[PDB]
Amino acid sequence: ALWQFNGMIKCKIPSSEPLLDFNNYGCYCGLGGSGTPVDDLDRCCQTHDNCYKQAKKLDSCKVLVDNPYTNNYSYSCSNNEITCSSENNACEAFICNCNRNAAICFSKVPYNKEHKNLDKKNC
Amino acid sequence: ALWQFNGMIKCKIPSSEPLLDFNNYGCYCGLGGSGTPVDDLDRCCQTHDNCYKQAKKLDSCKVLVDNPYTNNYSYSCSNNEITCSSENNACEAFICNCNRNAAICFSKVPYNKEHKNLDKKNC
Ligand SMILES: [Ca+2]
Ligand SMILES: [Ca+2]
Repeated sequence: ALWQFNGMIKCKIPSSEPLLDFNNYGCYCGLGGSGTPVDDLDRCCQTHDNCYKQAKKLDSCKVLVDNPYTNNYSYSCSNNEITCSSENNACEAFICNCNRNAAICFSKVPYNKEHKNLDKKNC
Repeated sequence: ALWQFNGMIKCKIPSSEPLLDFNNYGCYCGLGGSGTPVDDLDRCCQTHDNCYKQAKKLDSCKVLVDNPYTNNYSYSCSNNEITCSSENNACEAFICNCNRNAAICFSKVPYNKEHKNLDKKNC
């Protein structure tokens, strides 16, 4: 799920190294997240975290071992659009949708360098 | 490359178990292939074998370990159409194209049970 989400984000933002640009941004983008999102990018991360939390409730996802970001699915990037594959079973397809949505949200919101590596001393 | 081609064929032929229906069909469909194709399905297999042979000449493919059918790429099946992903590097994208083409060829040609497990005693 993580490398596929990395690839999805580059599908939408071809200039980005997502694992570098969006990890540890604000309160939500990265491992965990808590507190009020600092901006709309952070709010895209918040929704993605909630999406993932939702996925873990599927008995389709519970049939698996992973850190949520290792539920590997199939998607294509074609002309900068993401298509989640009908080959994904239920869990993967749900995560595929979570990841497509966040990649698109990230491409539509402002990126604020101030919130990069934001001091967690109050999220 | 093999499980992705399996998935591609089911994308086009949703009633099929491709690893069962198309393996060891005619002279070409399966490991190797030699002789004159027995029918157009077999000719789709012949073209796919030649495609794979072509791929091995890419220095992009030579940078890898696999049996040709383990050059794993990314594609989506959506509404029974295959899209090879812009995330594939050169070798994978070439194999993705080989596999998409054969899956489509298979869906357009007659399937002849006579040629299933055809006696190789003259291909
Ligand atoms: Ca998070
Ligand atoms: Ca063959």
